[PDB]
Amino acid sequence: KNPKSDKFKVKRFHHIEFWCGDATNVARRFSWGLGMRFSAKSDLSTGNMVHASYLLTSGDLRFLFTAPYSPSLSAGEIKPTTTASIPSFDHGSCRSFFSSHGLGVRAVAIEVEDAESAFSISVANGAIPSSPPIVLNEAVTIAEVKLYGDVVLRYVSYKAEFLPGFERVEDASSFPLDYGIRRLDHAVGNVPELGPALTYVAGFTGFHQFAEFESGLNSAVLASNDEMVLLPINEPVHGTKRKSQIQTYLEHNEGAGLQHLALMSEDIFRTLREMRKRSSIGGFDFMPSPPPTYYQNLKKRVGDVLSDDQIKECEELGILVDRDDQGTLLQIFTKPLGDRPTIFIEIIQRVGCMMYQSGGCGGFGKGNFSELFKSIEEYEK
Amino acid sequence: KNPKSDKFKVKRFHHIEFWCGDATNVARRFSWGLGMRFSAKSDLSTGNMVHASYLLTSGDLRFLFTAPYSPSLSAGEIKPTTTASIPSFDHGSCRSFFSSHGLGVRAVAIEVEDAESAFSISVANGAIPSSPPIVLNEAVTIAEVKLYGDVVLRYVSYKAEFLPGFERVEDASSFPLDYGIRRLDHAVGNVPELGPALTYVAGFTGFHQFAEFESGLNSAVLASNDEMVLLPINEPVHGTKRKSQIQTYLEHNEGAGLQHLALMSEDIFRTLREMRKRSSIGGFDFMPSPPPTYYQNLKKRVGDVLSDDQIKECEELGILVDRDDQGTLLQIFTKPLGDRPTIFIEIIQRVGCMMYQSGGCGGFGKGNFSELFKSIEEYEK
Ligand SMILES: Cc1c(C(=O)C2=C(O)CCCC2=O)ccc2c1n(Cc1ccccc1)c(=O)n2C
Ligand SMILES: Cc1c(C(=O)C2=C(O)CCCC2=O)ccc2c1n(Cc1ccccc1)c(=O)n2C
Ligand SMILES: [Co+2]
Ligand SMILES: [Co+2]
Repeated sequence: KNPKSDKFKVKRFHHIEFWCGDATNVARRFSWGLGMRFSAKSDLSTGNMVHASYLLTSGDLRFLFTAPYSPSLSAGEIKPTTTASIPSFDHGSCRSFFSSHGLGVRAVAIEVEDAESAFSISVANGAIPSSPPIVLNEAVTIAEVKLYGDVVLRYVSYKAEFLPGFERVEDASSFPLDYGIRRLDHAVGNVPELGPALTYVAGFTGFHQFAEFESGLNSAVLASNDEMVLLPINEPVHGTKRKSQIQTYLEHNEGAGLQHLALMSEDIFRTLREMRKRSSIGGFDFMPSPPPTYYQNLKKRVGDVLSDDQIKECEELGILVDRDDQGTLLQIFTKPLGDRPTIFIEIIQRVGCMMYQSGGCGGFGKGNFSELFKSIEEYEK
Repeated sequence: KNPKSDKFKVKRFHHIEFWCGDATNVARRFSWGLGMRFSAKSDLSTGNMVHASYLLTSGDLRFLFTAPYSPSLSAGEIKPTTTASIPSFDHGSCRSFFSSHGLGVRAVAIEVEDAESAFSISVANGAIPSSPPIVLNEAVTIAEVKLYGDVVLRYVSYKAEFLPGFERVEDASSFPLDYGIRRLDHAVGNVPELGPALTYVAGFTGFHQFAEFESGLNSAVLASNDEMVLLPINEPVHGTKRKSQIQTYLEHNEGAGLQHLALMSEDIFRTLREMRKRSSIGGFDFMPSPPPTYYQNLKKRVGDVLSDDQIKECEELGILVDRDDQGTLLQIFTKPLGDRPTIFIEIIQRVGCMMYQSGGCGGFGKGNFSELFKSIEEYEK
């Protein structure tokens, strides 16, 4: 059931911002590992004496990488006179974030009709404000509120290229990499207690629980009116035999934060061949593949949807497959993006629920827990 | 003239350590951009609850990338009980370094016969101690003293694979990249005043001035007995028309520190083709090429040494060429390795001074200042 109860008009995911110590090296690593192009920059070369920010793009997916310069470069400035292109940036806030969490997402940004309004209603409805609405070059409006831990939900709205004060990147320096990733599908939070986190976020957004159908976690998914903005949240399950990975996240991250980004590919086979090609030459590693007993049970579950040639292709690439009642999903998970066992990336492709494709089509793969356990026990014997 | 006056026996450059906020992303970027292989690791997977350290290797070149984990992982440990593989590491020291300087070299490490002795004599001879000598697993000894700014000279000696507590890297995860780089040739410091820096370092090492033959800098080179360890130092020249890059380093780095690493290639043409191939797909950019007026004057200067086919090859790759009285050098410079206009890398190849090749053969390219000015003025007209 979809109550369509957003308290303000929410369009789509707009970008994801990583807070870094060196934005250049993370950016060039993500670019190659994921096949994202260098699109825009705000840095010393553009008159930004405060922070270096580099934007990567694939399809509609926007990854922003930001690090602080020495505060001494802008010691003479004040907020009215700043050269920061993102006015919410704070040197001390950024340094404390990276040193507390390591590499991680600072902002999940969603486009909205009216950012100042979305901020006002949000804060009226329980949101802890993080950065008040600011109007950039009479063109774009930006506002921030707390989401969980040190992660903010960022509202951006346009009266009528990324943000003012960014420059488009030198096409000689900008190589058109592309491995098929097109857009952000969901962004997932880890918290110590799911109940109060859900109440708070649903409280100020109007987002509703997105319905779906003894290991790991309890989770629930918050969704906008058209279920195109999707913000799941996990909490750990204590007491089990095997330690909760959610609980391992919270230990190494020093508390709650963004756990994974799910990136939709238009061709999850091309994407996964291209990323796997580069795993050991600067790219990303993937979680261990499931045992062929898995793929030996996929015919009896999705053989309707995928040909035996296409299941074998899942087998070589290590792709996992789950099924809702309206659609099917193909998914795989990278190893953690940095030093700590915290944030990782998910690649997904959704098949079904054509009307455009409705959001969440197929769910989020919580069935793959049961099938992997079954598979593992099958393969053992 | 070579007084051969080292106060302790110095062998060769052993490794260079970068202090990072995320060692994984810097490491994977350097690996691809430079063609260095993943050799050893010390991290959570090896029982190191303190820091993540990843070693890249090309030839005899060792690049170590280290970042701190959350201090809460080792809150219960004490120095006697630490799980750090590098006992000199300090969480607070590392965080303060990265936040003061951004990405940069923390340690220039040289092998020596006796590390405890090298430390004792050094400190007896004016060296500010930084980490006392420590004996790792009865096998290796490690000691540190201050070099300049927050950079330390690290002594390592072996009684008889990198360091104890590192593991050799999974050969599946370890791809044999190689673009021809073989060893570290020199490591160069920027300081505000060259005189006191030279007096101090030469003071406790016994290193001697290495002789050579209105823009930029004043520099001088300290060298070991066999001139295989080479530690030049720059200071800025104020008052010029155009700002000193040395002075720009000191502003953005928040003081003195390591300015560039010169890496010897056995084939500077293969190396530069392979790095240039990857400049815009995650690798390194290079300083702007000199104008062809440069290469139109190289026949009259090194035509003895390089064929007209080989000068044209310099022309496509942007290689610079200088000449001492004993040998010739080919050199080029990358753009800064990270966000700040601070550290960069130099690729070099030396031709001449065969006896093995003596160190510094050809010098360090200070003649290319004059020739570039001449060239620029030539091309203008
Ligand atoms: C991350 C993930 C998902 C996933 O994305 C997902 C959502 O999007 C929202 C709803 C709930 C959910 O589970 C699905 C299946 C998975 C999986 N992981 C990695 C893993 C498991 C446990 C704790 C930390 C990390 C795994 O092994 N399987 C088999
Ligand atoms: C770094 C460098 C060197 C070089 O390596 C070198 C040493 O190894 C030790 C002795 C002195 C020395 O100069 C040679 C020529 C260069 C050069 N640079 C970049 C640059 C210039 C000015 C201030 C910052 C950076 C440039 O443009 N030319 C033409
Ligand atoms: Co997911
Ligand atoms: Co040099």
